[PDB]
Amino acid sequence: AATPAAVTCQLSNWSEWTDCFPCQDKKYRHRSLLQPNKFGGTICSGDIWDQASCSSSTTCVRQAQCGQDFQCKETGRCLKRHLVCNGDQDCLDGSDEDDCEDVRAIDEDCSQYEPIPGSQKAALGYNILTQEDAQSVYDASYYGGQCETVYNGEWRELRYDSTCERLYYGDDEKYFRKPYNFLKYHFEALADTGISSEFYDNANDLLSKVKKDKSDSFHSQDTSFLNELNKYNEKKFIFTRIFTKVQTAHFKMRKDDIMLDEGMLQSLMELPDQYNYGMYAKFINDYGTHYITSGSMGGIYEYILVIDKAKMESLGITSRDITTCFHCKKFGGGKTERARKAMAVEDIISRVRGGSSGWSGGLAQNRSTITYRSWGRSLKYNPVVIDFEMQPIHEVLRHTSLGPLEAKRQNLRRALDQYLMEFNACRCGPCFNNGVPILEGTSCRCQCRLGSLGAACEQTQTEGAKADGSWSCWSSWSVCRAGIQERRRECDNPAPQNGGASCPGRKVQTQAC
Amino acid sequence: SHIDCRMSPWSEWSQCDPCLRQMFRSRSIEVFGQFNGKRCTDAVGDRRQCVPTEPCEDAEDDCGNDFQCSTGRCIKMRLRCNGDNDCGDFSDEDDCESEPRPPCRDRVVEESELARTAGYGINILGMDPLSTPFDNEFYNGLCNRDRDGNTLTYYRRPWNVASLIYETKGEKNFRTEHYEEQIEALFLSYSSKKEKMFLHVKGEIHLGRFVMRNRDVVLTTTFVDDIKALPTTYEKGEYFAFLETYGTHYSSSGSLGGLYELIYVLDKASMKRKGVELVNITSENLIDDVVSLIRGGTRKYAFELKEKLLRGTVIDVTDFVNWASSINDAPVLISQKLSPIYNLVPVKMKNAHLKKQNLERAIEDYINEFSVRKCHTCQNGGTVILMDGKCLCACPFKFEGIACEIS
Amino acid sequence: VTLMPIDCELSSWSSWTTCDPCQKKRYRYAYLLQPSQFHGEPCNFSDKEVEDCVTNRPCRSQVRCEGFVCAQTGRCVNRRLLCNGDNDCGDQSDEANCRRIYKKCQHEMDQYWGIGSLASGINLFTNSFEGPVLDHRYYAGGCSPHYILNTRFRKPYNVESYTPQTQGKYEFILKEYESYSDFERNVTEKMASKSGFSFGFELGISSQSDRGKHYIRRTKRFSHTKSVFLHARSDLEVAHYKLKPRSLMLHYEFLQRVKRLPLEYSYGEYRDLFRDFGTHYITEAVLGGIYEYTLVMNKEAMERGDYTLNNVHACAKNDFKISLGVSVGKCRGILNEIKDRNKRDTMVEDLVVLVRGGASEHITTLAYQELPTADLMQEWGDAVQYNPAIIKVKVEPLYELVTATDFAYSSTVRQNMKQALEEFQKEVSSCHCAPCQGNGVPVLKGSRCDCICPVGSQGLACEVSYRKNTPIDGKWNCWSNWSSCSGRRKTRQRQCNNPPPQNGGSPCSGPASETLDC
Ligand SMILES: *[C@@H]1O[C@H](CO)[C@@H](O[C@@H]2O[C@H](CO)[C@@H](O)[C@H](O)[C@@H]2NC(C)=O)[C@H](O)[C@H]1NC(C)=O
Ligand SMILES: *[C@@H]1O[C@H](CO)[C@@H](O[C@@H]2O[C@H](CO)[C@@H](O)[C@H](O)[C@H]2NC(C)=O)[C@H](O)[C@H]1NC(C)=O
Ligand SMILES: *[C@@H]1O[C@H](CO)[C@@H](O[C@@H]2O[C@H](CO)[C@@H](O)[C@H](O)[C@H]2NC(C)=O)[C@H](O)[C@H]1NC(C)=O
Repeated sequence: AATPAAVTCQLSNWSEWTDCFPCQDKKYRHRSLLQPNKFGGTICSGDIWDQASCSSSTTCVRQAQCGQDFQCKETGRCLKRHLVCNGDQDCLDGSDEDDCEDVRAIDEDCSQYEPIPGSQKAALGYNILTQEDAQSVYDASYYGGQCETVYNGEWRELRYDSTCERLYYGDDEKYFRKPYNFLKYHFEALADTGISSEFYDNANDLLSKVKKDKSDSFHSQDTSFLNELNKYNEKKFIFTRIFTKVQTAHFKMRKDDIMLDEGMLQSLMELPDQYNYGMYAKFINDYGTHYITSGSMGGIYEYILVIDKAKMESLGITSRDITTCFHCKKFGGGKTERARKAMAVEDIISRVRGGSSGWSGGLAQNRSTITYRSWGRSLKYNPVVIDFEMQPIHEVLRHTSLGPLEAKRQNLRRALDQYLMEFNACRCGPCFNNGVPILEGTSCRCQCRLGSLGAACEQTQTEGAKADGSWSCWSSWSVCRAGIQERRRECDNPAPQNGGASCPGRKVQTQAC
Repeated sequence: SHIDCRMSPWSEWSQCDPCLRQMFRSRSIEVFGQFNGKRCTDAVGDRRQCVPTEPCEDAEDDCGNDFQCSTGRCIKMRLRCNGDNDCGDFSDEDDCESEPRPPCRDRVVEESELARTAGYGINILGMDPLSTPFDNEFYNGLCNRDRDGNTLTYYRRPWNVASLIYETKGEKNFRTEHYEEQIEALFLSYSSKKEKMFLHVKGEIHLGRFVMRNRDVVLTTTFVDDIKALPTTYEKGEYFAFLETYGTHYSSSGSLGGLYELIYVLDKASMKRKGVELVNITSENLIDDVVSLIRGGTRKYAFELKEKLLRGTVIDVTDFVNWASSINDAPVLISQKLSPIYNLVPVKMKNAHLKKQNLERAIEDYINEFSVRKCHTCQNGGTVILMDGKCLCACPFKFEGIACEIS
Repeated sequence: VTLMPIDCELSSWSSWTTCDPCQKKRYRYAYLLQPSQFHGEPCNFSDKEVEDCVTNRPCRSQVRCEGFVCAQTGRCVNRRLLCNGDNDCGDQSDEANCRRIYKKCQHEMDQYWGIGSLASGINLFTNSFEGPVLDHRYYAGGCSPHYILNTRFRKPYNVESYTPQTQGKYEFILKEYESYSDFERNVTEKMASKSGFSFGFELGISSQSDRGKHYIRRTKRFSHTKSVFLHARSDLEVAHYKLKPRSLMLHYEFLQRVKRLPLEYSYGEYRDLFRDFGTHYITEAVLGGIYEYTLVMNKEAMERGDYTLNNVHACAKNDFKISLGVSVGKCRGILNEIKDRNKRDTMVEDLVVLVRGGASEHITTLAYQELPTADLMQEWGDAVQYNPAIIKVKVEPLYELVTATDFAYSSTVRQNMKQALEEFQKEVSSCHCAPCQGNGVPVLKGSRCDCICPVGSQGLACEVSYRKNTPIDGKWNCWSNWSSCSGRRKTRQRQCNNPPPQNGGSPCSGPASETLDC
């Protein structure tokens, strides 16, 4: 297939300005992304979202969001008053700890233990369309005046006192303070390894030779026929997979009274109770489509090696020769042809998620007792989120201290339903040759595996290889004429190029009117 | 012939900008100077001193109850007396003489260099990173300590960087392909031998991602000042010079890391050819092509590995580890999420929205005005390339020349 | 299409329950009818719904505390536990405003390593820890000297013993098997015949006929099979833990969540309770670590080789001489030759390694494919002291913590928990899922089901493997409903994965049918 053409990124006209929000003095408007730039071509310089200063002509009547609870000046966080002067700055304002005459208002003597390292990523939102962290959803630094600690089972750390010759383990970091949002943070050292290795090698050879000769002479006649065929076939296949998954933590996020991040809190209160797609779209784009509520903290290594070699060689030759003598005359003719074809293809992917750039690179280069041990050591210090569960960004609202918010929650649900089918990677065009389409902001890429090059991964150093189809985007919803609505999608973006897998899911979708 | 580049007439002069004491002209680049014509190095815009026709509508504003520094930035009072330099030239701290209270109470915290550089400016034209427009030395009075992760040194995350997570990854990806054929057969006849080999190796290391704060973001004084010193009218050259010095985008998020890559390709063919018209030919050609690339890490290890990589020498993992460890000292922005630079133009500024719009339009014109689209076609369909101020194309085949005009 | 994503289904709502007199709320819930699987759509996280109420009736006040009330927590604590020098509240209320604090535990004392893990409840059906249910930092005095080596510990009030009953069992079994068999033949035929006549008579006549024939056949066949089984396991035990039988001090969080349980039965709330804290708590456990290594090698090579040859010759010459002379030499032959060779080499290897307890350095180096050095096994077992796994567990269901000492309507809550737990065991079973391919195991994971694909299998359903066929183990479908009372019975069709296909593996577990008194 020849290269597809560039398209220019294209946006709809501006929606009208929202009325100037009384507490914010800001107008907002959105465009919608009518086309990303796809296979190169002019990117939009226009953003999808825009905001402008504007005096509202009307006061922030709603500013009294909270009463008896202590509300910070900078930010709508409303604290249960025992937290005021509790010794911990429970909002960025710090006003809850300002002018505190009563030092004995401090809740507890906890601060010697620092927060769990790496606990912050569990806070961050997640964007399923880009697999990227967002802004914080949870307040990763909030303790609610509590002093829940966590026994760090890896606390042992060798120390040598030269003056004593004592060789001992330094007690430091024996415990960590658990942030309030974490229901649990179970340190639990596990490892599981799985290897498979399969070798299939077959070689076949045939030869077949015929001679057919007749001589009849007195005048002399002599006829000879030869037919010979040789045909060689060899197929060699090696596949080996190594999955070594190491775990050091299981963490779970409280389902009750989730203390939203201050920035999230503000951004949320700013949303109108009326539906405005641009506002909620911006919210999702900032905090992500999804927030996380289950975790393991780990290192992972995966090694895959696939080698196919095939060689086929054939020779065919025939001759017929004939003779008439007594003057003498000689003739002959026939067919002969010769061919050899051979190919080998080999690839490896070695990837490590885990706790040090140096040793995780080393282990990505070189598997051994040395790289496994030193990478395992490094996982002591920089473990990584190895698996997580998540929920739509809107479901937090049900679980917040704030209450129903149900207008906002339904608005956010609608907005999400749209956004997931506006900024969807499917709308980037056909990435050939198992390239992965990616839509970042208003722009598309195809990420190409190493066999492929070019804007669409279209050109390949070899001429044809099994590559899979992928879905087109969903069509628009039908009109629902009955109480039911339809939507349609085809496995043609691209079609399976060389009889790769047809893409598995539904061809047809249907919906309540 | 070569085609000498061409430029528009000057625009009309603008009116005098009453606060800027200046008037301006625009000049489109009609033709880039294909085929090694005259380079169009001349400036796309021009400006002249003017005695202003009307009084300046001042660019200063009353920050009210906010502290107004020696520089134009205004900050909330609690940031005075932090010990931290929350403004320009400690003016928020020189405003303070007694009862200093660091938010890093009773402890010392390292300044992270990766945090300091986060938010790199980017120019879309070659995606060159410019310096961060963010003032990453502003903590807003917090002491959020994070480990370097590759080291136990704890560093204070600056206010602008919502996240800096050492989500370390390492990868090696390898592929080899080998193909070989031997073929034996007015009329034309030929017999041939053919062999194709491709080898592709790249490795990636990821040191961590920064995410810049979506909101409440505090910028360098020079950046905001350069938005103040901007014509309010659309003035192609003045916004182009702004985009050229700050870039049309910033990384709102990015991954730091290191990267290496090696490509090897060999193609070998042998042909014998005989033709008759109502000749005998023997030919051998070999093409062997190797490229080696490394990005990031300290020069010593980076280059030692890259040379040892380029040779068939087997790399001792110790040197690869020494490079991957030194990536902690000299990272490279291997990826970013790009937001238009005008999203940093702060709301609550004089003509803020208008300057936003004008930057949007200037970026439009800049993409367009330096578009290769207006170069002449390649004669053999090779890639047209826009050099600095001249345009050409290149082709890999035997068809060759400054426009591939011959073969 | 082979796969077809199946979306989550969950029932219509229950009725609203009546308004809870204490919670001044009412509740509604739904059952998960079908977990989402194979990238199906997941249902909204709203299997529970809640409403507020008018206080149609009052209810009992919260249970009287005869002790001191910890201000923030409201932990009822004994007045002897004030000015104690210990926080018994989870809060400073006990020690707040004390004129003199009498430090009892003046010495340097550590907590028992991992003791706070054991205070976590477990989901028995998942065997996975959940929220904290017991407060193992409550000491209630104590301060008896407990030592391990030179390190002295302060035991929690809840814990009866934590004692270093060290033990270790290693187990190594290596089985190598070889067979080869070789078969050859060589076989040859040659035939030669001559017949000629030559006579004088004048006249002369001569004739000669020549015949040659050769046949050759060879056959070769070779089979080589090489099989290795290597299973190694280390069971290390480092401490014995037992919880006290009685008067346990619950964790605040669990306490409160219990306090919020509705007095009327509505499954959704006890479900959420188990999903937060699980179903059971650990009364007695053996703490230590596991290492287990299991390698399987099968190397099978076969060669077949055949050779066939035929040769035929004929020449005849007849010559008659009387001057007159006439002769004909007539000769013909065919050669036939066939060679046929077929070779196959197959190697199938799989390894699984499994480690629990100890430091990540040792855990991962043991997770490499090589059997360890005795030194690294020593280092691992040293580090298991400080971060052990739980090898053996003896558990009691969490309702046994619900005690009148803490909760109004204790009996009612207890009974509700029994009922809810019984329903929960049904609703969380893996039996509900559609079967994996590829001998995959469906692990239900909340509202969606994940196939844990074995070593050598890949994809959402483990549908990708290079192995053509491999034994599929049988999997039960969900046990039937309770048979109507004339006696009580259930049945299991052993169907959900068919045991026989693809050289089907083990049949399912027993029982296929289960029967009871009503
Ligand atoms: C077609 O041209 C061939 C070379 O272009 C030629 O091959 C040459 O033959 C020479 C002997 O006659 C030999 O010494 C020399 O090395 C050479 N071989 C090669 C590979 O170039 C062919 O003979 C010629 N064909 C005919 C029919 O003359
Ligand atoms: C991984 O890297 C190590 C270190 O460079 C390699 O160790 C060598 O191993 C070979 C045997 O495989 C020995 O002959 C060398 O003496 C070893 N060198 C050192 C410094 O110990 C190892 O070979 C590498 N393994 C792989 C698979 O690349
Ligand atoms: C079939 O004939 C071949 C050829 O003679 C035999 O193989 C030879 O055996 C002799 C004696 O063992 C060796 O000295 C030769 O080197 C062998 N040659 C080859 C090519 O194998 C073979 O053993 C015979 N097989 C049977 C079943 O009779």
